[PDB]
Amino acid sequence: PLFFDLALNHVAFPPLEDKLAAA
Amino acid sequence: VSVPALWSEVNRYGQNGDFTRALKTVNKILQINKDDVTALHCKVVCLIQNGSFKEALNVINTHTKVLANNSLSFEKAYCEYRLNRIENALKTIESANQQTDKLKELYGQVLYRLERYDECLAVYRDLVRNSQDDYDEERKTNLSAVVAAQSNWE
Ligand code: NA
Repeated sequence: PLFFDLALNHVAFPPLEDKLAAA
Repeated sequence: VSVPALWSEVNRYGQNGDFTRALKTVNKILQINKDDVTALHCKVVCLIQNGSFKEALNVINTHTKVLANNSLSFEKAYCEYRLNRIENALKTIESANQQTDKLKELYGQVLYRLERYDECLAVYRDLVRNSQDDYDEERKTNLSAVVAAQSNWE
């Protein structure tokens, strides 16, 4: 009966370690 | 103050779910590095998280060249989907440079909205079989909802 928007759970920042390191 | 320090704040706010503050910080980074792909990607995520789907889509569509093959196809399709542009969302998914689990998740939802229930079921069976998260019971509920929608017709 319910249908979940599970795609919303995947809306997330990409990996940031390169930006944190100023690579 | 420095760009790497701003990124430190972006990460902290994002990890804590403060997309409002992350967005303010990301916008400061974009003032310094206007076509930073990672910053544009983060901005789009913040906007979606705060329900600004038109604004997020506008970021993507005004940076098409810069975002080539980091096209943000998932986010673009997601925004189109939330703006009830389901055919557009389908097209965006199908023309994505690289297929991913999140794209497949959205694809299942798009097919459900398009009432393409047979292919939808196949997508969800696949997602349940190959999952690595805590959402399998929710996916099974989606599977059951799809079959319920089909039952209406017989
Ligand atoms: Na789903």
